[PDB]
Amino acid sequence: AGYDRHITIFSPEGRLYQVEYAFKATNQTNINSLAVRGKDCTVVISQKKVPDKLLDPTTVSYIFCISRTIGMVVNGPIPDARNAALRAKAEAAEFRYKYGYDMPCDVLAKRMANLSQIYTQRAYMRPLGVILTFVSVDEELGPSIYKTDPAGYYVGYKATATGPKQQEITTNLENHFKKSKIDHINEESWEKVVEFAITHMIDALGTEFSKNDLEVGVATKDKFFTLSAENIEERLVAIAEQD
Amino acid sequence: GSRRYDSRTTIFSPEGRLYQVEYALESISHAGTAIGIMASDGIVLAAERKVTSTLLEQDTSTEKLYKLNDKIAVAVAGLTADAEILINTARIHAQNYLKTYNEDIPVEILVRRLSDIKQGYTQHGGLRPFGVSFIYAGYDDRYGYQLYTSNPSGNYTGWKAISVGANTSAAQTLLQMDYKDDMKVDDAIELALKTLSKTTDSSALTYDRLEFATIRKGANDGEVYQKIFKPQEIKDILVKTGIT
Amino acid sequence: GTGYDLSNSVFSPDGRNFQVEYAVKAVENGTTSIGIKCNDGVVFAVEKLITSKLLVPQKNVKIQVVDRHIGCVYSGLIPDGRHLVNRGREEAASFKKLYKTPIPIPAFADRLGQYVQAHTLYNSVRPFGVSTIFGGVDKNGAHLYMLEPSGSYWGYKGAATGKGRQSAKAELEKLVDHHPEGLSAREAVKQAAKIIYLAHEDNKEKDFELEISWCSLSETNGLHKFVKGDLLQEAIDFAQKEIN
Amino acid sequence: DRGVSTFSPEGRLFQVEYSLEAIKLGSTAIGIATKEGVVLGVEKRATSPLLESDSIEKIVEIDRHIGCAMSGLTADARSMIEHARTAAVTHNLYYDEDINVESLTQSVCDLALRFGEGASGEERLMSRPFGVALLIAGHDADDGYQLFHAEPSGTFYRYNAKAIGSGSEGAQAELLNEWHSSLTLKEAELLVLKILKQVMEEKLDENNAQLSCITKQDGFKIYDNEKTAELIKELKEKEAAE
Amino acid sequence: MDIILGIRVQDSVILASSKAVTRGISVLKDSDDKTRQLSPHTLMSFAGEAGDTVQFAEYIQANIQLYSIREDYELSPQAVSSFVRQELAKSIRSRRPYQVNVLIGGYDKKKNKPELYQIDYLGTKVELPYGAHGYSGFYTFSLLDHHYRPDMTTEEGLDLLKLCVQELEKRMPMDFKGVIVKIVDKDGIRQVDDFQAQ
Amino acid sequence: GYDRALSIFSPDGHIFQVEYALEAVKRGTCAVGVKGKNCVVLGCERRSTLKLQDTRITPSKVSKIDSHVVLSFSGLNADSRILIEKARVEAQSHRLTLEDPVTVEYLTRYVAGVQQRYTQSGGVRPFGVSTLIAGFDPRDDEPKLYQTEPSGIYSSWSAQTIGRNSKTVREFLEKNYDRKEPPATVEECVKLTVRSLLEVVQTGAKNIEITVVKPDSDIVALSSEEINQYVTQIEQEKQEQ
Amino acid sequence: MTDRYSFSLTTFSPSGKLGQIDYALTAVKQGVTSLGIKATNGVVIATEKKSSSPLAMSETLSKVSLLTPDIGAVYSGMGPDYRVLVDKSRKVAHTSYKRIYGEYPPTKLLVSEVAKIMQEATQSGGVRPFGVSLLIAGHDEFNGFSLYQVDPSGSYFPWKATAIGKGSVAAKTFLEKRWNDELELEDAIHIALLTLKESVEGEFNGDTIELAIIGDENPDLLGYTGIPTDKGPRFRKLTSQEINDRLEAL
Amino acid sequence: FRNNYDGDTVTFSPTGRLFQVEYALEAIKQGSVTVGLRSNTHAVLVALKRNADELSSYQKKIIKCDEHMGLSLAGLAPDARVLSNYLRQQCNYSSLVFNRKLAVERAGHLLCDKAQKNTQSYGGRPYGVGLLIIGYDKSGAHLLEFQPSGNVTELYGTAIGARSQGAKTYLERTLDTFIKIDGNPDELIKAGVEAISQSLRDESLTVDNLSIAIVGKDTPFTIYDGEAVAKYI
Repeated sequence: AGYDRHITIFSPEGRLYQVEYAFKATNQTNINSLAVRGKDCTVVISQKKVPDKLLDPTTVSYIFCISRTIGMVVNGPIPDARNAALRAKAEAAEFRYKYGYDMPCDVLAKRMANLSQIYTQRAYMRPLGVILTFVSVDEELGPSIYKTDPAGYYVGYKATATGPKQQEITTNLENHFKKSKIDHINEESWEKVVEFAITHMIDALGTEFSKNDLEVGVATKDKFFTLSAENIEERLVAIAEQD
Repeated sequence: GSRRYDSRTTIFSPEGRLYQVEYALESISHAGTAIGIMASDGIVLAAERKVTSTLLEQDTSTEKLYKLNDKIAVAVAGLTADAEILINTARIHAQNYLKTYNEDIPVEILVRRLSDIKQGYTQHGGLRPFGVSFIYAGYDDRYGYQLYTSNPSGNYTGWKAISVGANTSAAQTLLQMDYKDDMKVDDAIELALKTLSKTTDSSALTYDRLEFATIRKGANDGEVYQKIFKPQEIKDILVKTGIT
Repeated sequence: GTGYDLSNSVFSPDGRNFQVEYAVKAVENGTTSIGIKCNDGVVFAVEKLITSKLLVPQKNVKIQVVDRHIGCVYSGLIPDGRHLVNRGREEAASFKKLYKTPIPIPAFADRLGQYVQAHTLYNSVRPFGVSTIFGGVDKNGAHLYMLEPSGSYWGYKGAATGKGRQSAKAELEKLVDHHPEGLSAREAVKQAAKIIYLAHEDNKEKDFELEISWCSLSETNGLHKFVKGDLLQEAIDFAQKEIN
Repeated sequence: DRGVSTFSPEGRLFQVEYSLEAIKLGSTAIGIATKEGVVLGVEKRATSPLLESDSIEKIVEIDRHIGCAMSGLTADARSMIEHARTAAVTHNLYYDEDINVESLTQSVCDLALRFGEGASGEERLMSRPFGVALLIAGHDADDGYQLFHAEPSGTFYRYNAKAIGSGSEGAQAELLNEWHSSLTLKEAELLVLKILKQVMEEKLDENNAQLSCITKQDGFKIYDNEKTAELIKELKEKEAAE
Repeated sequence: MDIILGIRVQDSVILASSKAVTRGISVLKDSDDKTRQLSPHTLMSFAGEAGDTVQFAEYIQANIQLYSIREDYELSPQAVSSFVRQELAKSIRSRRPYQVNVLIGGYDKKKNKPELYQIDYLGTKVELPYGAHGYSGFYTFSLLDHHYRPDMTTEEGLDLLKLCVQELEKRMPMDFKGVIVKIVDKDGIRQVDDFQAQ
Repeated sequence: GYDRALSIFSPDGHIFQVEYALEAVKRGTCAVGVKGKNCVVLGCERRSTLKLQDTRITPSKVSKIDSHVVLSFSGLNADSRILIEKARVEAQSHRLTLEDPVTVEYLTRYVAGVQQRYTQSGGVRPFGVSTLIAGFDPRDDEPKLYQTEPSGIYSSWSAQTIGRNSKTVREFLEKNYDRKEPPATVEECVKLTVRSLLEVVQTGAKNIEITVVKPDSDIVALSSEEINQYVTQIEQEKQEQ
Repeated sequence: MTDRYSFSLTTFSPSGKLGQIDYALTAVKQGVTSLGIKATNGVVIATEKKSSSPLAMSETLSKVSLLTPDIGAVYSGMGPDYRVLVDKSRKVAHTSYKRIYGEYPPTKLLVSEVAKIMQEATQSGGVRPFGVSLLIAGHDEFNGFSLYQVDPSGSYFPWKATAIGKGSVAAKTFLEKRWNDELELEDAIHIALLTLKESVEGEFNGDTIELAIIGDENPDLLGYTGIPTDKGPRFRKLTSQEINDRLEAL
Repeated sequence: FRNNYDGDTVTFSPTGRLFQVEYALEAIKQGSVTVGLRSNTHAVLVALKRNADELSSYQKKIIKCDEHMGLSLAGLAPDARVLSNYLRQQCNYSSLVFNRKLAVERAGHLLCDKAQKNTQSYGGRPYGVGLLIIGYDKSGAHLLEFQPSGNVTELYGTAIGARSQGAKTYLERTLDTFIKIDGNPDELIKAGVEAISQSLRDESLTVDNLSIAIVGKDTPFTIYDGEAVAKYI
């Protein structure tokens, strides 16, 4: 009876506790990330925290290059995050091979969401304690943000945030769009969209960032890449000469 | 390991009873009542549709009476979905037999095969049994009209009149009270409706809450005919028998 | 409720996997071992408790090589360690067979990563009872890694695990601060011998045996090799000298 | 629940130990080895006077030079006997010679621990250990007459004499004092008959007890009732003699 | 090939089957009975590949007897022949097909009529007044096309067969060593022990 | 896939699933078998929890495995079908390869083996059935009667009974059956059988069926009257005292 | 590894209840309301697009899906469970029917296939039942228009009109009042909107409501011309604009 | 505590322990004593054979794996048969495929890995027996100690089983002495019998009770039992 809390079967309330506890794990890394869409780009920002001095800062990341065009930022423990990244890469490579074209951001998201739904229904597979945000500039849909969770749920966003202080970032972004009345950062360059992203990350979290406190991934027509500490520093400088 | 979450659906109780079968039977006892009555010139199958609504489409509905063959039909009492899984395999078994021997399958062979499938879920596999009881009405040239019944345990028996589902105790007593070996299809039709009429947990017994079927050998022909009554047809036979 | 810690892949109400956490306990209860990244290679050292005079000295080697350019050392349940290295070897052989080039350290780290993470996905298996320090030289530099029972791993400047991980980490941090320019393979070997000696205080009860290995582009040509004879003693002394 | 191949805190396999308990409830079986052959005797123990006692087969032939007596859940012994017969016959086909008694025993014991719900070691498909112990007696050129005790644990011991079943602790004590390196086949026979009589609840007669032996000369033979009846009479007389 | 003949008269089906079993240069046996009783009122004769022949006959026999016991009933001749046809039809597309031709003669106690079924190894089944497998048919079909009559008695049927066997013993190259004749009717299956000179 | 060990040892050395399997047998209708000098008789009782059945079609308790051997049982009806089918198949297979029908001991040894196997195989529960198997070996006139049980144990009996109240009826047979002079007739054998059943059936002409098995596949089941006649003569033996 | 869960996770309790199915139904109860109404010349199914955040693009999430050009589905309960069910339904319509008969399956049979899939998650080893109830609307030549409900148990039933989820009890009562066997498609769409309004708390407009119908053939949605017998799909999702136009006449 | 974490080998206790493995180790301790020691030319195995009754035999405890390798067991005999059989096959493979005698050190690694698999998977059980492996290969005499936990160690000498601690302290003392018994087998054996008797208490090693095995420079692994060991009692 009390085992309806160890495996993914329904509780008398029709709830799946294991899925709820999996959601809890997604904040274990105490990191926050957000994604916004530019005019022709998509930017994902994530806090970067390296406490141990014995660590090689260059190997600490939660942003992944799934394919030439798709980028993925993960909120959750690194092992499950890497499990998810490897699968997404294999899935993206297979799609291109079988269907002849690059797997779209939303399709990869649906696919990973479906895989997640399964861990939610079969008892021998545990859900992964992560939330995946996929981004790209789809050849048909344009700038795209699709996020999937341990429930197998997924949807597209105008912008989104994830992590412990997800709500503050969310309402901040919500307010900005209520104001602009458009569903994207009306900027022509990705550098400025990245600046908008970081700027609002600061406002919402009430915190200042050095070049080593952030991690940035950018998506453009035919390519997704991550910024270097220096590319970011240049970004931080620019925003500083406005405040 | 997994062992921790295994219910062990196929074990004996200290009294030598099979838990799951007993519980599946308990489930069946809350299902709409289904009655089967065998006469000299035919067989009657009647069932009460458990739960209905104004918006339920009764013309396109069928939750209790299914055709397995052109000579065999069943009345269901239990989980509809479970019943459908068994009904479909029963239909296939009947066709395999026909293809092998070029003769329609004898009623008992088919009933035994279905009962055997059920028996399996009882002895191996670790799966829950099917929460279903069937009343088979069929005809073959070796025993003529026949009426059988099978339940979750995989056991089956033959009857002159029988009921499955809710209030079978009351239904059986009433049937054992008015049934007579030399009955006639029409007598049976009436006996069936009267019985359901007195066992129903509902206010009155209307046509929208019934399913009727008969297997007769139309004198003007020489072959066997199955007839799953249509809404209107039930409404009619309902007034005639004096239930209006 | 409770019992969330009796089955491997179960998430506790706070999102943790208690069995992995208990695996860690087995690791912290083990011998201390470290790794130091130098300017063109990496050094591996480990404490080898002398249970008794009966142990043939220098015979029970703990550091293991993978392919020809990777070293692996671990603290915890030794058999689990060997198991993980065997996998790494099959994994490296497979990569070389298809791509011709010997496996890059990062790539190799993930192979061990994924395999270890896989053992936290089902209750039919137990997590690994070892934290593993490994690395080597490749197409673009030296790389040091540490993999936890959860499958978590990162690149390190220096790393330690086992009974005296705190002492070691303290020492490693000093080195990191006092050598922003980078230590040398020659230096790292001595420094490693020292840290093992210092970190041996958390077990000062039993006598031990020192074991070092390294992989340096200049000192070993990029091949993993064990430190023996003169270079070994010279490092042992450097420790024995600074232990007073 | 708990695995069928779990260790107790004392380093024992629950299922094997519990298995031994079932063997304790079995009918008594006794074997005695002498330089003139090995005798195997068992307590039929019918459960009703209407049961045809001679249909109780607790002493079976493995091969002309190997016999077997069982005790415990006897139905569990059929596959063991079948395996033994096949191993003995097979060996002869492959080597044109008799299978050694020890080898045959070792083969039977290899089945023992092949139980579990998926033990990582091969394909042990058998839900539980056997609930029967066996006394394997035979003769071979290299080690002469031999008696082995095969248990569900997979271990087999060689004995000069041995008793298994409900009256074993008692009967084993007897065998301790009675056995000596120079017993004759006849002495061994009476000795088995005697001890069975002490432990059996029923009064031993040629219908609720059965003897058999294996000699290099005539191989394994099960004494017919008449032959044992006389041995019983001869025992009663020697006992009353003092 | 061996001689396998069958003729359905008024109230019975008669089967005649050669007695020779020859391998290479030698007639190994001259009293071979190329038949198996499938049920008290159904008989099957067979000819074909050396070992497949009996293995198939006995396999079919085993199955019919099993059905009889399970159902405490005797399958009709038509039912048994359809079962046999399906077995052969499966076989023809298997790894190593059964190379056996059969004649199934049965008396249908429900219809009270004799029935003769001819089935080749491909699973080709046909119901006939008279049938044959092998080269025999080449001399017997036209012979019977001429002398056969629907309402013939069992005795007339036997004389008709005798006419067939004589033609075969005259024009066929091989010495098939005579035939064993069996009658299948409402009372079962009986063997005419006197055909060596009827 | 499913291979959970359902039949396992308990601390006292018992295998409860096999033990509980026997409890299912005790609950089944009674069955008895007695062997004459030239025959074997099998009698079974007929429950009455529900009466309005079609006797023609309702599966009977005594089943023919082959033309010279029959099998009756006590326990789960559904389970018994499985054992009977396997027995029938083995009977035909044996005739096919040995060119001789099975002996009664052989057929018994086979059924018993199937039962035993289901007591130590993963994923399956033991058969809640006990059987009585009787008949005559090919070309033999000496009657045969065997009994098998859930554990896989089997043995022959001069007479035996299984099922509910088998305790009572066995007592009857133990003090009414003389091995010195077995029912020298088909009649007196059937009588001793009916008498034994009456000790528990409590007046049931339609609640007691009997089947007589003689050498050379001579098997027949008595009708209500034939049986009812024995009951009649029996109740008089009593009143005439 | 290897799924060693080969036993059922849904079993009968002493009372005869199948716990997991009951619980699955409770999940359906917490789900957003959805309904379906059958007219004489069509069927309409609708539900609320309960956006989980104003930053989310509710259009990228369809609760109403096309299964075959003449069949659509909507649901209440666990969205992810529904999504995979739709994938499997679309495929079974091909593998078990179109690839055999060269034509799409009639509504009742496809419903029967879906129901089967759901029944298996109720008995197969190692799984839990699907936590959803579907409403499937469709049309086929010999059966005309139809509406079906499929529950977690695998059971299904034909409806004239009905609602599932959150406020199903109230919604059903409201439908029983307005339904009659003479309703034209537009009438049902109208009644559908009215019923859905009682279940919606906040905004009620073409952007928060998802509604589709099964009606006349849409040759304009076929994609090609030249084949007379091919007139287009009967399934059509209404546009946000088409919904608002009908809301003004609410 | 424990009771909740000792149900199977796939469960860690709150402190990082594997009770099923520890319980298996307990089967060894309950096993009769056996000793092993080597010089530079030979390696010897001395084992105390235990008997059920005075009517039973003293179960063998030494198994030959190849002309240059063998072992002694303490605990579940069947598990020793399995492990030694696997060892016989690995030695065999090495000879047939590479015409190379298997290195004792490699044999130890192979055993460790075979035992490790039964400690991380569900359904299986750890092996319940300890083994002492001796052998002469291309690097001289060797002695290994195998524990069901999968831990294998190379020593100059050691002992396992009941009261093994006695013999072990003796060897840890006699070290400098026997390690030099080169070129003289009888001495190494005697030194072994002396170490083993340091664990006696019940009785004294008799003829059909003592079992010795040796292997070395020019000595194929051979087992001595009975009359063959008389000259050492």
